[PDB]
Amino acid sequence: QAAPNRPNYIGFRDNFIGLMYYNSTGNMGVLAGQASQLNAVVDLQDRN
Amino acid sequence: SIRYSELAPLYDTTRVYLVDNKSADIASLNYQNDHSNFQTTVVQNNDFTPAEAGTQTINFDERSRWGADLKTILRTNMPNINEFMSTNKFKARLMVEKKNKETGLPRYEWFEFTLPEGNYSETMTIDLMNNAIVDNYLEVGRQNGVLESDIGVKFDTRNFRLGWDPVTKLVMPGVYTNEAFHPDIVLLPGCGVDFTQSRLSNLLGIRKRLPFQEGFQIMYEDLEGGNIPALLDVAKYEASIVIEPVAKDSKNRSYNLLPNDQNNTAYRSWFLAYNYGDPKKGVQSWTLLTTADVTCGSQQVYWSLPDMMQDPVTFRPSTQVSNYPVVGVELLPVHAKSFYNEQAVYSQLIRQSTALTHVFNRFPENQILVRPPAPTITTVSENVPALTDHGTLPLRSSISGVQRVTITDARRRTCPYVHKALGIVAPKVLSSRTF
Amino acid sequence: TSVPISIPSRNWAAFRGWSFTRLKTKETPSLGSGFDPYFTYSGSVPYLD
Amino acid sequence: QKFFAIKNLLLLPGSYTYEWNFRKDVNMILQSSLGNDLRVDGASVRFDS
Amino acid sequence: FEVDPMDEPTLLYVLFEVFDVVRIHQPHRGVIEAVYLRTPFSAG
Repeated sequence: QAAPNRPNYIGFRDNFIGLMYYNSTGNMGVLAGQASQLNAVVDLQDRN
Repeated sequence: SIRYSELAPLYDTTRVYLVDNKSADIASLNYQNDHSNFQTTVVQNNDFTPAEAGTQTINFDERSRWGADLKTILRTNMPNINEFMSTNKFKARLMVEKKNKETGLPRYEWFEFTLPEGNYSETMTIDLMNNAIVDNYLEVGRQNGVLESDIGVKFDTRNFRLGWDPVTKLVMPGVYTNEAFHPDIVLLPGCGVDFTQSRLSNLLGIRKRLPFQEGFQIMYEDLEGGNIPALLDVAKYEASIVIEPVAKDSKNRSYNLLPNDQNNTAYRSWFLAYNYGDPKKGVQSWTLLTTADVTCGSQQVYWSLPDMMQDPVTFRPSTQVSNYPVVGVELLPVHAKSFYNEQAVYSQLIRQSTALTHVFNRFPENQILVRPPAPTITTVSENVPALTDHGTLPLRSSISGVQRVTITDARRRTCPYVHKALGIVAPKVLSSRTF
Repeated sequence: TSVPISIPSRNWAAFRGWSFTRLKTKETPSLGSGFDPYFTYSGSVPYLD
Repeated sequence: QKFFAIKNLLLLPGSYTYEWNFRKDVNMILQSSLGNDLRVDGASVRFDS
Repeated sequence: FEVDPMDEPTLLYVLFEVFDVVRIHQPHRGVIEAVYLRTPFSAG
C-alpha cells in the first residue's frame, strides 16, 4: 500500500544571500581604483 | 608612531610575526587553504582569545611612509620524484608489434609513462625507469609477437669504448666495461623519447645546448656514428690461440647486427655519439653534457604577502592566487648532497645477495640490457631550512588583523610540499608622506 | 544550561545594546573558510535569513 | 550588492577595478523545504557567464 | 545566561549593536579611499 513521497521545494535562498559570499576576510573581492592599490572594501570577520 | 587600539601607541620598529601553527585557533578561516597558502592572525594577543581578535587592525602611521625589514625561514620536505614538478609525465615511443602488420616494417606508438612517486637516488631512479619502460613491453609488447631482445629504449650509465681497438673495432676481453660514467640512453633506432612535456631531462643530464627553442625530443635518427660496437668472441678467441663478433648471447638473445659481418651493432647510444662522432654537426651541437644532478634544479619559490606589503612595481594587487604580488624570491630549500663511494658497483651485487631476486634486474645475460651500474658519485636531495633575507620593501598602512601568507612556485601555483612557513616582518620609517 | 562567557576587557565607547538569540550548530555554516565541510545540513539557516 | 560601503555610493568617474569571488557551494545556495543533505545527492550549480 | 535543555549542540548568538561607519571619498580619478570604524572591535 504505497503512500506519496514527501515534497521538497528547492529554491535559491531569500534575496540570493550567500551567492555573493561576504563576511570572510580572505577570498573577498575589491572595489578599488584602476591604480588606487588600497581597496575601499575589506570587512571584518564577525560582521554578517 | 605604531598605533594599536588596545595598547598604548608604541614607536619606531615594532615586530609583527606571521607564524603558521597559530592557525589552529582560527579553526574556521582556512579549510581548503593548504599549508603554504594559509591565513593567520598577526596580533597574537592572549587577552582577547584571538578567534575574536582577528579584526583588530594594526594601524601604522599615515603621515610617514613606512617600510618593512622582511625575514623568513622555510623548510620544505619535497620528494625528488613527484607528480607536481612533472617528473613522471614524459613520452617514450616503442616498437609495439611486428608480427600481424603485413607491411614489412613494425608499428610505433608514443606511450606516456608514469613513475611510483617517492624520493629516490640517481643510482636507483634510472634503474626505476626500467620499472616503467618494461611495464609497457611486459604488458603490451610481448603479447603481440616481438622478441625480448628488441626492447627499444633503455637508460644506461656505462661506456662502450674501453676496449675498442681500431685494429679490430671490437672489445678484446669480450665483456663491456662495468663502470658508470654518465647516464645516457641506449636505443634501437626508430622509436625515440621525449622530455619537452617533462622535467626529467634535468635528472639525467642529456639536456639541450640551445635550451629555449621549443620542442626537445632526442629522436633516434639524430644519433649518427654513435653505434655501440659488438663483442670480440673471447669464448672463441681464447679457445683458438679467429675474430668473430658475438651475434647471439647465452639464452638465444641476439643483438641487432647490420649485416652479421660488420663489427657495429644497431643499438646506439647518446654518450657514444656525443663524444665519438662529429663535434660540429652531431648531437653535440644541440645537446650538452652536464652533472649527475639528481635534484633536477631547484625551481624558485615566490614568497608573497597580499595585504602586509604595498606592492613592488608593476604588480596588480588582485585577489587571484596566481597573481599575488611577490615580495621576495627565495631559493627552493631542496639541497643537493653528493655522497661518494667506490663499492657501489659491487654493492649492486651486495644488494642483490640479500634478496635473491632478479625482480629489479631483468635480462642479466644480454650485455646491452644489463642493469645499469651504480655511479660512484651518488647524489641525494635533503632539505635544509633557509633563514633568508629580502631586504626592505614598503608597507600598507592599516594592516588587517587576519592575514594571508602565500608561497608560489615557478608554475605560479601554491606549493603543496611547503610544510613549515614562517615570516617575520619588521617595520621602519623610509620617508615622509607629508612635507 | 549555563554559558559562563565573558568578553575580554576592552573599550565600550557608546554602543547601542545587545541582541541575543540562538541557533543550531548543524544549521549554521562556517563562513570564514572559502568552502564548508562539516555542513551536511542544507536549507534556511537561522544565521542569515 | 549588499555590502554597506558599496550598497550606496556615488561614483565620480574613472576606471574602478572590481574583483569578485562567487560561490559554487551547492550545499548552501539552495534552500530546501526539507532541510536535507544537499551535495551528497548530486545537485550542482554551474556558471556560464 | 542559563537556558533550557535541548537535543542538538547549539550556539549562543550575540549581536552587539556597535557603530559601523564607513567614510569614503575620492580626491582623484580612480583613487578611492575608505575609512572604517567600529568602536568596540576597533578598525580603521
